[PDB]
Order: sequence, then structure tokens, then C-alpha cells
Amino acid sequence: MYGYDGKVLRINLKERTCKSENLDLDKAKKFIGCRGLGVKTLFDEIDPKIDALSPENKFIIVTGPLTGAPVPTSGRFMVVTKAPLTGTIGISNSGGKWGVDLKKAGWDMIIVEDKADSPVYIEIVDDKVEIKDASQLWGKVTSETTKELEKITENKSKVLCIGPAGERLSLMAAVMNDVDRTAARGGVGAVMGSKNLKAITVKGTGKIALADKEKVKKVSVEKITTLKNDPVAGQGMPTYGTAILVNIINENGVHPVKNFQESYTNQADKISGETLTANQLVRKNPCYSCPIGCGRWVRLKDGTECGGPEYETLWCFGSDCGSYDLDAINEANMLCNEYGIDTITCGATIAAAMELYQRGYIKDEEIAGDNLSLKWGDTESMIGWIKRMVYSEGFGAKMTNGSYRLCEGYGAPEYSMTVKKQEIPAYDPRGIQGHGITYAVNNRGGCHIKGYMINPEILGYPEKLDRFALDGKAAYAKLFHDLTAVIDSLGLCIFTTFGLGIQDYVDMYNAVVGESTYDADSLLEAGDRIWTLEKLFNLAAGIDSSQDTLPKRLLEEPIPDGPSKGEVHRLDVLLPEYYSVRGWSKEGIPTEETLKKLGLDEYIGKF
Ligand code: SF4
Ligand SMILES: [Cl-]
Repeated sequence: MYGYDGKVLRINLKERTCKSENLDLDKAKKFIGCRGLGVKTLFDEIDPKIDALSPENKFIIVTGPLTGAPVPTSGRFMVVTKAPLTGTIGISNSGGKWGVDLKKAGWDMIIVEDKADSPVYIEIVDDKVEIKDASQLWGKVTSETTKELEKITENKSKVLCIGPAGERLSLMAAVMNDVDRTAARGGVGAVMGSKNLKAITVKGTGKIALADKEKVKKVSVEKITTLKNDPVAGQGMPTYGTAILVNIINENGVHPVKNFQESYTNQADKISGETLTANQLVRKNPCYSCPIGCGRWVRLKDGTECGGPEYETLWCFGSDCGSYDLDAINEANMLCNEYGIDTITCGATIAAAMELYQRGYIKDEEIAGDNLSLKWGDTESMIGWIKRMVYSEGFGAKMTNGSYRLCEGYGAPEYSMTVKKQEIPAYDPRGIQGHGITYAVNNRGGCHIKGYMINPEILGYPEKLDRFALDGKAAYAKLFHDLTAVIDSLGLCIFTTFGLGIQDYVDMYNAVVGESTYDADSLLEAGDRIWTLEKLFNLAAGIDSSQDTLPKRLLEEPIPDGPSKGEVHRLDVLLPEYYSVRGWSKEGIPTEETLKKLGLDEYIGKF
């Protein structure tokens, strides 16, 4: 077909079968692709109440119709499965090259079922698929796993894999691809580990079918020109990476410090993208077909070269732990990529532990055997905790599954900066009202990128809003939630929003898939359908709307100092308005009229 390949790879690890199925084009179009196609597939094939580490969970790797097409940022794909860290839907995105090889191999999506009786890996070369013994790879870090597979797979194969953390079912385990790219949050890597799946190698020799090659080329050249002319997409991101945000968020007084105890630090420029570019940066590391190139390639203190850190990583191993050692952040990022864990949950769990120590919940005797401290700014101890958390060594075992469970153990849940048990990232919502809505209602838990209200409230895209204001924020958050669901579903990068809007996405989709398949209104409505489908999945999984909240600190403790001094998030007023503008009930339940309007009639009367 055009855009979509038309084929799905179903792999049952108990029966050790690899079978081809025809893609349901109607469903793939109705849910756009990638995210939406994966969630609908999972919802249709599992009971959401199941334990996410049970063999009955499904591990889905899905691409979008634009994944692999000659358009800007077409290297994106997603992992969809029940998320074991949160109990919610798991929707984790990754770039690099792996997903493009899968699409060039003729597959739009892989559904992995059940569990292998021993560690295995999947080897794909176009339509050739084999399950093989992975006993000699089990236990190896991402880089070594990749090098070992390169010795026994076809040249040019890309590697997707879990590290030791995923093998041990850590709830902060990530899915790694291309050595340093990752579908990281939700503990999705532990689902792969629960299936005894160590890796999937993929080589694709095909091309993505285009309905109109020359039109696609004309549309692509136009969008790239806009991105290259945009100050952020054309200059800031390529030069400083996402790390460009350090000084921006800090100057607005919404950069979390010491586990959100503060919101501003006069040391932030030591870990800025400007400092990184002037020192350890070797070069950009752009994903497939990407003119932005925000990817970082850096030099570790020992001279080793490797993928560099993103903004959220610079924050969680820097300001959040009271550390301002940039070399150390580069090392921590490498260690998280090698062990296969989400940087954000890792650093913010260490930050929660440092606060529990600050407040006397953790005693010196409990960590003496580890020979590490939990003192703010102790960079060496912070780095040392990573390995101990991954392998459950000494006190590290209490941090292996995240801050929410760690703080519950000490009877101090108030020190876990999480929503649905997932750690909130590097933006203090007390000074960003619309963005705080995203954190509270995000279907995948505490997360900023499924609703980056940072764009309009701080960066001025597509317009500048007053971040302290309340009027209009609920509706704006809904729009960003639905637009992000479209971009995730297409197989493109969210950073295209630095220059592009809905019509640009319609232009690229129609040029690739077929003239007039979607219009700006129908496509955004599809994003609303996808977000609402995720909500129904969470309701079926037992995730009540009462889990739409923020830590008490962010609702009651005014920011103590800085440009946002005095502010708290006003969720009490914004959440009901968010449900209302979504067409949901006061208990956050999609109404019968809303389900009919979104084409979700099969779910009427069930919630
Ligand atoms: S903007 Fe960055 S994350 Fe997005 S596709 Fe390009 S290099 Fe990758
Ligand atoms: Cl679960």
C-alpha cells in the first residue's frame, strides 16, 4: 500500500512461531498509525486488568505510515504495551534508524505474545524471521549486546534490545535501539524481559511506497525549508540540542531543584547546552531523515565517544540531585543507556532518596554497606547508585522500582514527585498552569512530552501564552494532547512543531498515503479519538480519574524563590474544565455523545 506497508508480524514466543498477517487498513487509517494503531491493537487483544509482567501482556513495536518516507523526522516508532511502572497504557517513542529498517523490511508492526521458556532474540531480514537462542547475550549491556549480534547477523542490521535492568524486570527498564536511542518510560523494558526477549535485529532492503513520489518530494522540500528557517529547529536545536532548554527553563524560575524543593539555581549554566557545545560536544547525531539534528554525540572524561544527554537527563542527574558536574551527567547518561533504564525515573528516584535522607527517613546504617552517601551534590555517590539500583545491591534494591514504591516503603509518599507512579520531568508546573494539566491527565503517567504546553507557555509556539494565567488552558491542553497523538501516530518527531502545524501534517500524510484521505479537522478529531481510547483502556485497567492529580507539594507549597516566587498549580480549577472541554463527565468518564462523535461506539455503555 502507500505509506503503510500492509503487513503485521505476529510472534508467539511460547509456540516459537513467526507469522505474517494483513494490516487492517481501515483501523490503521481510523487510528492514523503508530501510537493509535498500537493502543487499539492492544486494547482489542488483552484484558487491561492483567499484570503487565504476565505472559498475557502483548509487546507491540509499531511504526507510522510516514515512518521511513522521504519527509522530515520519519525515523520515529513506538513501543505499546501495558506499562508495569504505572499500571496504565504504555506508549514510549524512539527515533534513530531501527524502526526505518523494520518498515523497509515490509512490516508496519510487530506483536510479541506470551513468553519464551529461555532467553531468545528475533532476527529479521525483510520477510525472513527467526527466533534464536540468546543465552550467550543474556546479562550484557546495550553496546556489548549490539556488538555480539553484529558478529552473527547480516551486515547493516539495526539492533533493538534490553539491558540487564530489563532482564531483571526493573520497573524503570527501557527499550534501547541503535545503542543510545530509547523507548524509555513506563518500565516497557521489563515487559520485554518478562517475555525472555533480549533483542530484535532488523535489516530492510525495501522502500516506502509513495502515492506520488514527485509531490512527496515537493512537500518535503517545503517543510524542511520552514524548519531550517525556524530559530529553534534551524539553529538552537542543531547547535545546543534539547539541552538548549536548561537556561530557558531556569530563567523562568520553573527548573526543579533538589526534588522540586526549589525552582531556580544560579549554577544551571554549568550543565547547559551552551556549556556542552563549547566543551564535550563532538558532533550532532541526527535521527533518520532529520534536518534538525538535536541528537548529541559527546566525549566522556576518559575520551570515550558516545550518545550525549538530553535536557531531562541533564536535569535529573544535575539540578534535581544538587549536582552541577557535566562530565558526570555524560557518564550517567551512558550508564543508563548501557544498563537500559529511563534516565528520568532513575535520577528523580535518586533525588527522592536524597530528600528521604535529608529528612531522616533513611539512616546512615542502611547505606553504610553500600559505601555511598545520599547527600545533595555528592556526584560520585549519585553515579554509584545507578549500578546498585539496576542489580538490586544493598539499599539500591529499594530504588530499583522507582520513587513512588521507595517512598511508600518509608511511609513518606509526599516526597515522590510522581503522577500515576511515574516521575514528573524538568518543569515545575507551579509556574506553568497549562503544562501542569498535562502531568495530571497524561494517559501514560507523569510525563511532559504527550502534552508539551512548554511550547506556548514558555517558548511562544505557536503563540506565547501567559504561563501564570488560567483562562483557556484546559482547552489549549486538550488541543496539544490531540495534536501530539496525531504526530506520534504518523511516525514523525514532535520537534517538527518548531515551524509546522496540523495542515503541514495533513499535506505530508496525503502526499504519501493518498490525496484527500484526511483534512485538518478530521485528523485532529482522530487525535481526540486516540487520546480517548487510551483513557478507556486505563479505565478498563482500573486506573480511576482520581489518579489525575499532582503531588501535594505542587498544589500547596508556593515556589520559595526566583522569577516564579509565590505560585502553586491550580489543578482544583483546571481539571474539571479539562474534563468538560473533552466532553467527559465530572468523574472524567467519556459521555455517550462524545463516544458517538469520535466513532468509539463499541465502548458505549461499558464505562
Ligand atoms: S529533532 Fe532530534 S529527536 Fe527529533 S528526529 Fe531529529 S535528531 Fe531525532
Ligand atoms: Cl500492571
